[PDB]
Amino acid sequence: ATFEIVNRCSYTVWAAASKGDAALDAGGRQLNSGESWTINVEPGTKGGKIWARTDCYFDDSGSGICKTGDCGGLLRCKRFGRPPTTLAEFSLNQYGKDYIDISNIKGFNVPMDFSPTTRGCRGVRCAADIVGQCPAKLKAPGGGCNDACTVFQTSEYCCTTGKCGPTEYSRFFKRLCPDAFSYVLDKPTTVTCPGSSNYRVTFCPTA
Repeated sequence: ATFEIVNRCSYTVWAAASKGDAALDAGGRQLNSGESWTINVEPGTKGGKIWARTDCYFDDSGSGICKTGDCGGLLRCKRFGRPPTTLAEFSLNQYGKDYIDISNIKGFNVPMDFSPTTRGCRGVRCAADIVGQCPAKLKAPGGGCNDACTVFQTSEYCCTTGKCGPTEYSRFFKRLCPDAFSYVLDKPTTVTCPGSSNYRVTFCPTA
């Protein structure tokens, strides 16, 4: 499946793509403002994610640090990134179908649209200014808006027992972005697409 990742933000981002224990495609690449990077993701990929990382420094071997979404200091991500990270999440060819969503469960750094480029389903988007409006206690001094699990490490925010409810913090993300997951048991905003669809992830789709 092809995912065209487009950076419409006015700042550089370093895109990242991983299924948690492996890179997808090259796993990561710099995207200056306006640049598009097309990756290939193997059919059947389950629990894949794409995100942006901000304010990265890498040396000549691809080792360094990002202020958001850092994936163990690598340019080419092999593992998931450090919160806060707005997440494009997908499982492809799962019994005939693809499933996509956007999640704020690991916080928010960059606004995102995640849409099919082929027929048969709608895209999802979380493009509101969550960083500017972020509650004081969730603001990440590094940049971005942390989820409450990351900040407070409770059973209730992290949904550790499988039995949690919405919270004042989850409701803030859900208010600004109704179409993204705001906590682990949120009512699903997953979109079912035809198996083997292709997609585009656009950072800052409205700015």
